[PDB]
Amino acid sequence: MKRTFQPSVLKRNRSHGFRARMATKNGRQVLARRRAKGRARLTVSK
Amino acid sequence: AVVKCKPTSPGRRHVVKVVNPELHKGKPFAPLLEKNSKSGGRNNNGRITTRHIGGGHKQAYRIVDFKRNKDGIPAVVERLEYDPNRSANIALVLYKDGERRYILAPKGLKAGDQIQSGVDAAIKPGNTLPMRNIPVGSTVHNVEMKPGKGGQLARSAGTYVQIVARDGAYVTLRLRSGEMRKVEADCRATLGEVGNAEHMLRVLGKAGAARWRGVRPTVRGTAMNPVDHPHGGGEGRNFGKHPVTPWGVQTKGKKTRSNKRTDKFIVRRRS
Amino acid sequence: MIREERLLKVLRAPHVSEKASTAMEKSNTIVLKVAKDATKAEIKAAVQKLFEVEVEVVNTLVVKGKVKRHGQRIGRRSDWKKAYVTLKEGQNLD
RNA sequence: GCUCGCCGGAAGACCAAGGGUUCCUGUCCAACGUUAAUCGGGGCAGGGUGAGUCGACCCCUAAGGCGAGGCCGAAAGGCGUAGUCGAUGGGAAACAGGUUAAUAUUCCUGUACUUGGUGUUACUGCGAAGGGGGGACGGAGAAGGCUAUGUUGGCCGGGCGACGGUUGUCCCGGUUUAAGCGUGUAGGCUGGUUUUCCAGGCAAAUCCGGAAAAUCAAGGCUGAGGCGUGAUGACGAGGCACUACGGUGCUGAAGCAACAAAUGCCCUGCUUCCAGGAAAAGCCUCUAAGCAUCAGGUAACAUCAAAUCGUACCCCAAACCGACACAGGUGGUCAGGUAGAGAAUACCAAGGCGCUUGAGAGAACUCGGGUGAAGGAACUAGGCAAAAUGGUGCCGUAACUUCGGGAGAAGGCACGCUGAUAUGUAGGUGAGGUCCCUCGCGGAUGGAGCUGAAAUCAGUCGAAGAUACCAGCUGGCUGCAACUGUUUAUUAAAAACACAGCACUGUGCAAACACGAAAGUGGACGUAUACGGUGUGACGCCUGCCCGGUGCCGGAAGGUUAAUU
RNA sequence: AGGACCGAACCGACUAAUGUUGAAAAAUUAGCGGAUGACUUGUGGCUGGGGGUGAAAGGCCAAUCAAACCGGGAGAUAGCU
Repeated sequence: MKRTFQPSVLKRNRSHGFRARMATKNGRQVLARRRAKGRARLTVSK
Repeated sequence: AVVKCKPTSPGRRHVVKVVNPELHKGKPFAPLLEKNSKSGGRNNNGRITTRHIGGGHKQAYRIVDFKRNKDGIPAVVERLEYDPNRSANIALVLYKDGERRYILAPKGLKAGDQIQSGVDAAIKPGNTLPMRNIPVGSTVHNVEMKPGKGGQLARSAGTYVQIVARDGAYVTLRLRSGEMRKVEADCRATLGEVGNAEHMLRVLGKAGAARWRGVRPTVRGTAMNPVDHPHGGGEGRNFGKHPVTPWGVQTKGKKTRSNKRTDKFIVRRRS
Repeated sequence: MIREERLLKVLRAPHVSEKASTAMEKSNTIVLKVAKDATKAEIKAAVQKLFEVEVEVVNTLVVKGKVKRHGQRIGRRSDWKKAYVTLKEGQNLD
């Protein structure tokens, strides 16, 4: 049964990756909240 | 001409081809090609705007001279071609200085015929000239609305426009709708009728031919749930309401033309 | 022409293995742990300066460091760059 | 280690994705492994991924994204020009053998190739952000030439039989060799060559395009495969010497022909059809500015460079997605023998496994099966399930019909093996020989040899010859829907939806309508034989009456009537 | 030639049984439909929640849908338990 997570790292980095976050205003406000929470992994990106 | 085909399958059974023998069997003129790609009915926001479009066969774009300009150079028709873009046929045509161009194919016309654009030119089908120089009562087609702009009226495949009256700077057109329209009389038109006149004499035969022409299927409104249409829902087949568009405005009869800019040009409406 | 500081920077180490010793005795190559930014011309010019030897050509590869667990706590070794350097013939190296 | 069994269009081998050391070696059995565990994808330690030619990177662009200015928007921001990104597509080049415990088209050996500089010498119009050509393109069908590959014979090596026979028409094994280079073949496409002119290709152009005029039909392009070379090499059955029993070292014969044959190649071909089938760059060519006897251009040679990154391992799964060592999902590539139409299926090869609890016993009952007297749907809501039919050729085949069908209608007959026709036939393939030859990868003849159905007749075995696997149950009446399709992922596949066809209605183009505070976009690079909405749903015969009500359309004489004054 | 026929891959899911603390949060087995097209599939993109998309079932939109999920108003309110 074809389950939902069907990974590819190009699509992952295009969708949730760092420059994808950094392009838009709310995507920076992701990165603001994750720094201020203090996340070890910031984005998804290796 | 038409053919019916023999019903040797279901869904072959009701088909009519329009075939034409003399259309050019082979590849079109590769300067005057270009790419056109498909919308899927979706604008730059990517929402569907005009529904029931998608798919269908890959199409190139023939660049067709409507604007039609090379005045007092004679050309000669090389060949007639299918156009997937449009309902009429096109003519690859060859001027004396060795430009080739695509025109619409007018009705009489074939290979070796001679065409000439602009003001001198002899009033045969194919020729183009301003319609202060067209004599009154002609059938013409591919019709400029503004001067210099290019042919916008009567292009598709069996149509034409009537020139009823000329009063000074304007002529009056009986359009294919049965409108009457004042158009400024230094607009160009091409003589005669546009070509592929049995184009309505096709019928399609099956759903697949509509799909190859790229027409996604139409769900009628009373099938739906009433969230989806105004017509929607109801136990069994119910429809106790006035028939509307899916955004809920009346479709049987109610006129929609709002354009007060152009209303001096409309002499009489269609009926 | 490559700077003497960089040439003295490039070589970290000879590498010791069975494959090292067999390639040395047979096909006349050393293997070096080198700097991970070091390029092939840098390695060639460095070893030609710095052991005064003649070299044919150099192949590189990157080793990726293993992932270990020092007790519970997870932990990764460094990647490093590994250079197969064949000499010209009848060059000896210590 | 010896047997047994299973997969074999896979349960084998290789890639992409995804994973990230799971790979190899030593060592350990606390935990993990559905049990034990000396074993492991477990722990711990060490090792292992080598590229000018593979791929990424790079050059080029699609969908699309971002977007200087710009347009628009309370702000945020939206759209978008120049551009610049974006592969899943285009663009240069390496193969064979050998090697490690683990890598190899990367290392070693042999044999090549590509692109750039530089430097010579020979020659002389170079030059683009521009022009032109090319790249460059659909579906379906059909053969023809081939090849991979297989079979048989020949040759070479070995063997002479655990039990009757087996020196022979006997058994077993091997019989391999690439890229490149040279030749240019089956084939396909195209008339070439010269001269002159020209409203075209944004300017120019010798280039293209178009007009003339002369001359020759033979010239160009493309092209599988074969052949020669690569290769006196490597490989090679086996032998012969050692042995860390794991393997190591040395030597090494034959290495041909015929037939069959692809879904692979020629073929981005040819033929046909309509639904009319990317772009840009590399590349070829043209000239513009400019230069100027320089630069550059191409020619051989010499030399240098080709960086960086990935390269282990799994990859139809114990390593990816499913919480699991999960009966699930997962794109591409290779495709042996026999029988078979076949990639079905059966047994097998190469190769890989026996699915991580076993041992007994042989109760009920459950599950998956096999068989069954006599009856044959009496069961049941209902022939649910089971049972049954099933291949090829030939005969024959109803109502009805839109003349296509219905129809494989129904139903029946032959089927194995052996001999003869015919020591193997029809057919296919086709060597020598001979002749011609503008001379070869040529053309005729000629059939050696090889392969090889189908039928008839006769005989013979069994209960049974389409013997296993595989492989339609059929007919009659009728409701509904014309039909192929689509649908409630996970209780509904239908009469529901869609559909071709029909009708109404809107819409003259800056259209209607739709998404959008707007710009803008779709419609559509379309133009009333077009597009949108609504209802109906092939086709045949049709589609009656009512405008009182509610809508809609048209009219503007009167009444009523907002802001305003 | 064919939205032709029969039938593998492939796509689908009509019937029955098992399974229902399953091998599996929809599968296996035996049959079944399509299988050159309105087919199917890989890679990437686009459409965003009163919105999309829908051959229309109120289906689907990360095992969630008559208005997704996450955070916030928010200790909503709760004559009810």
